[PDB]
Amino acid sequence: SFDGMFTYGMTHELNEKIMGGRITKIHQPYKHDVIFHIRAKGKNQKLLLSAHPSYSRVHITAQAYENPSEPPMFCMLLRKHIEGGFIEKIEQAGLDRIMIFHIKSRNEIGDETVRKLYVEIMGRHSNIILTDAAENVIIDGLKHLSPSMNSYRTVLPGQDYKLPPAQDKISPLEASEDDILRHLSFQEGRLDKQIVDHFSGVSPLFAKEAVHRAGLANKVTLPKALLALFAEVKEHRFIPNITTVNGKEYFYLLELTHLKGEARRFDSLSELLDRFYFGKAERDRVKQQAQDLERFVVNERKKNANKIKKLEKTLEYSENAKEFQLYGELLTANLYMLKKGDKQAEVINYYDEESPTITIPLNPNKTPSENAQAYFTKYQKAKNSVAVVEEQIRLAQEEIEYFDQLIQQLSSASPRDISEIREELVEGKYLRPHNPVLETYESTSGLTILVGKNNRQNEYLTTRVAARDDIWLHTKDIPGSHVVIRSSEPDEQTIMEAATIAAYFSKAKDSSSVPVDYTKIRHVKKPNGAKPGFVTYDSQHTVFVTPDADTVIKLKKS
Amino acid sequence: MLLPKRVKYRREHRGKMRGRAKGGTEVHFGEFGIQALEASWITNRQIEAARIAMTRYMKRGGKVWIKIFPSKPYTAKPLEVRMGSGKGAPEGWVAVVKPGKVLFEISGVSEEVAREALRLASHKLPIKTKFVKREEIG
RNA sequence: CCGUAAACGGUCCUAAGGUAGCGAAAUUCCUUGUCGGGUAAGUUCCGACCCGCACGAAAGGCGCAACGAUCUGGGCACUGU
RNA sequence: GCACCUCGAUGUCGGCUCAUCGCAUCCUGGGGCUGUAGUCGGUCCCAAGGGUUGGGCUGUUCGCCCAUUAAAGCGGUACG
RNA sequence: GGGGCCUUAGCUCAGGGGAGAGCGCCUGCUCGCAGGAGGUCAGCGGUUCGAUCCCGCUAGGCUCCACCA
RNA sequence: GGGGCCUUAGCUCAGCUGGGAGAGCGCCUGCUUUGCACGCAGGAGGUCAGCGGUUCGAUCCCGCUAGGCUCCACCA
Repeated sequence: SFDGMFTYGMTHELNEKIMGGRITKIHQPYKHDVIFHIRAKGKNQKLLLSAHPSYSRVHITAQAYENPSEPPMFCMLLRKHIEGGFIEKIEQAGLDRIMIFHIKSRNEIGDETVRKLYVEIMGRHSNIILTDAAENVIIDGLKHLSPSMNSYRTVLPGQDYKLPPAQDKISPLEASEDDILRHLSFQEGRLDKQIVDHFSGVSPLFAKEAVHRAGLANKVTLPKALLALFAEVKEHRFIPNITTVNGKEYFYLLELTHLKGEARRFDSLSELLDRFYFGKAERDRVKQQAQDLERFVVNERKKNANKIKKLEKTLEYSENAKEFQLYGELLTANLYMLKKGDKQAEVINYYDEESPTITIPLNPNKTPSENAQAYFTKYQKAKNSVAVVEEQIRLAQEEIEYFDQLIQQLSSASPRDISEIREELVEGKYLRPHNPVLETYESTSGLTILVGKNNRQNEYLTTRVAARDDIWLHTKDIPGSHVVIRSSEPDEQTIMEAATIAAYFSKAKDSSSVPVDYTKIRHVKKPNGAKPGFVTYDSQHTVFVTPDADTVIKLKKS
Repeated sequence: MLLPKRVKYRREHRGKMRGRAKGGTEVHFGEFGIQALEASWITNRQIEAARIAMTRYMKRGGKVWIKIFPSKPYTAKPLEVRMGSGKGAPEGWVAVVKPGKVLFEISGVSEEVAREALRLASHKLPIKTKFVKREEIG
C-alpha cells in the first residue's frame, strides 16, 4: 500500500510537482483530512494530508471536497502559522512512513522563521504535527495525546516533538544483496513476515508480491528477486495500477504479478488515489458524521419487524378466541344445573351431526353466566382486534418501506445530503428537534442531468424545478436517487448515461445489469396524507444498465 | 380572551356605576339572554369562562353573541410597596355592566337547553342574574 | 463575549489582563454544594473535587517543631450539668 | 398597607420555669357515606374530658435525620 | 426590586437622507489583491416625507445599589 | 402536613402528550492494524420500583403500596 517505498515515490512526485509554491488556503473539512491549496508553478494544486484510522494518505487531489464547515482549531492555527509561506523541500525521514514538510513561512509580526510540518501515516496511529524547526517543540498536533494515554511520544502544544519508535530494521534500498541475505535467516517458511519485520517500511503486500516474483523460494532465488525489486524502486521506476480479485480493492506503485485480477494501470499516483478512495472515503465520512441517525433508523426497523411478528401472533389469537366463544355458547345452553363451583362439566354437542366427545369447560368462581359472558366479551375484543391489527400491519409495512428507502438514501449520500436527511427526520417528528443546493451532471452531448439525493430535495426537484417533457428516471422496485434530464429531447446515449447514474446512486450499486425505468415527469403523482418521499408512476420504459463508477466520475459538471 | 389591541390611554379613572343600563337593555339578536340585576366589573376571564360553559353544552346549535366588551383597563400597583409614587401598571380589562343590561345572547336551540346554558354561564358571573326572552307585541 | 478540547483560535478594550502556591477558607449569596470519615442520627469539624459572587505572592503566598488564661471539633477518666 | 398610642424609655429573638384559653381534632369516645369482603383505610359530622416524646445538627423558630409512641395537633394570651 | 449602558452578518464590535470592518464561506490572481451568500438593525406604535439613528412600552445581556432599627 | 418531578442495562441518562425500548461509558466475540494501550462491526443486560384495571398493544392512562429530591415563613 502506501509503504516507505510508496512514500519514496510520493516524495519524488511532490518534488517534481510542487517545488517552492505558495500555500494560499488551508481547509480541514473533516476530522482527519487536511487540504492545502498549493499555488505552484503553472496552475493551482490541492494537496491532501489525511490521517484517517484506515484511509490515511497523502496525494494531490483533484475533486472538490465540498462542505467547508466552521474550521477546527488545528486548521485555524495552520492558517495562522503556515499560510503565506513557501515550501522549501519535501523529504522522507529515511525509509519509514514519515513525511517532512519544510515551510518557509513568514511570521505574523513580519520576520521569517522556518516551520517543519511532520505527517505520519501509520494507519490508526497517524498524526500531523507542526514544529518550529529550531527547538523542535510541538506547536500543535492534529490528535492531542496525554502523558498517560500513549505515554511515549506525547503530543501536546509546547512539548518537544519526539519521533515514533525505531523498528530495528536495515535500510532496504541501496542495501547490498549480501547484507539483505545475511539477516533474514529463513528456516521454516515465514518468508513474507520475515521481510516485513526485518526490512524498513515494507507492507505485507510487497512481501507477498516479492515471494511471487522469486518464484520457487530458494537460498539465492528469493534474495535476487527482492534485490531487483528494491533497485527498480530506487531507480524511481513505477507502474501504478489497481488490481482486485473480488470486490475488495488493492493499489500499488508497482505492477502485481501475484493475486491476478482486473488490473487498472494509472498515469500517476494522484489519479490512482483519486480513483481508489473515491467511494471508500465518502462512505467512511457520512458514516462517521451520521451514525446516530442510521442507528436510530435500523433500530426502529427492528422494532417494526418485531411489531409485525407480534401482530401476527394476535392474528392467530383471533382464531384462538373463536373456540373460546363457542365454548362459552355451549356453557350458556347448559348452565341451569351445577351452578355452584361450576367446572369440567360435560357438555352435549349443540351444533352439527358430529356429536363430538362431551366437552369439560373449566370456569373461575365469578358466576356461571359471567364466565360465558366474559368469553363472549373476549370475542368482541377479538373482532375489534381483527380490524385494528390489520390496520397496524398495513401501517407497519408502509413504515418499513419508508425506512428501507431512508436507509438507501442515507447509505449513498454525501456529507450535506445526510445532514439534510437529519433535518427531514426531525421535521417528521421521528427525531426530536428555500431553493436548496443540488447535485448536477453534464452528459456527453452537453445535456444537463440533475440528481436529487434526498427526499426533501426530490419532492422540490419533481414539483418545482423540472419542466415538461423531461425524462425522469428511477430504479425498478428498488429505492434510488431521482434523476431528471432538463432537455426537450433526450438522446439515447443521454438516457443510457442517466440510467447508469441512477443505477450507481441506488441500493444496487454493487449489482450488475440492475433494472432502471424512465418516463416523462408529467406521469408521476403523489397521494395526500401519505408518507413524504413516496412517488408513484405509470407508463414507463425499461432498460438494463451496469452501475460502474467511471461513467459517474466522467459525467461531473461542478 | 377579549382585549383591545390598541388604546388611547393605558391608565383611566375607575368611574362610577350609578343608574340603570344606558343601552343593551332589550334582547334583539338572540331569542334568550341574561339580564343583569346588580353592577360590578366583569373581567374578560369571567366572560371567557361563561362563553366556554355555554358553548360546550351547546355543541350542536347556534352561535353566541357577546354583548359586552372589556374596553376599560384597570391598573394594579405591585405588591409590598408604599402608597403613592405614581400610578401602577395596567393588569387587565373589565367591562362596566349596569343592571338591566343583556350580557350574552342565544338563538337556535330549545328552551331548556338555553335555560341550562344560561344557568351555567350565570354561575360563573359575579352578579345576580335572571332569564329574559324576546317580547313580540309587535 | 464565541468556539475548541488548563491550553489554543476569532474580536473589543486597556498599561497588562493573576504566574507559582492555596482554595466552600477568620474569604462562598446559592448552600446544610457533592463524595467520604466520625455518630444510631452531624446546618459544626476533618480530607479531597473547582462550580474561586468576591484567594493570591512583603496592605506578602504556601508549609512549619516548640509555644498560647486564643478559637473550633472529637475521645478516656470524672462527676447533681 | 396607614401612622392612631407610647421617643421627660412600652427591653426587643431563641431557650428554661409556670400556665391558661379557642377548635379549623393528632389520639382516645360515638356516627353517616364508601369503588367499606375482614384488618388497615378515605371523606364528612358530634365532641376540648384527658393526654399529646427522648435525642444528633444549627443561637436558631422552622427544617432534616435516628429511636419510640395512642398520637408526637394547629393557633391566641405585648409573635404569653 | 430600583437607576445607568447595549440587543446590528455565523462570532466579536463601529454606525433623519436610507448602514460597515476583522475572523468564518466563496469568486480568478500569481502576501497581498479588487468582488459576491447571509442584516424581521430584538419586537410593537407616534411625529412627520422616510428611523439603527428621535420617543412610550415588552422581553433579553452587562454594571451599581437594595442601607438604619 | 401542603404542591411538583422521578424510580428505565453494571453506571450517568433520553424516550412528545397509546402505535410495541435506546445513546455514551462498562463486559465479551470476530475482523483489521509493520509500530505509539488512537479503529471497526456483531452479542448479551430491563417484570421500564412491585400489584391489578382499561382498551387491540401501557414507562405513558387509572387505582392501590414502597422509595428519593424539591417546595413552605421567622427573628432581633
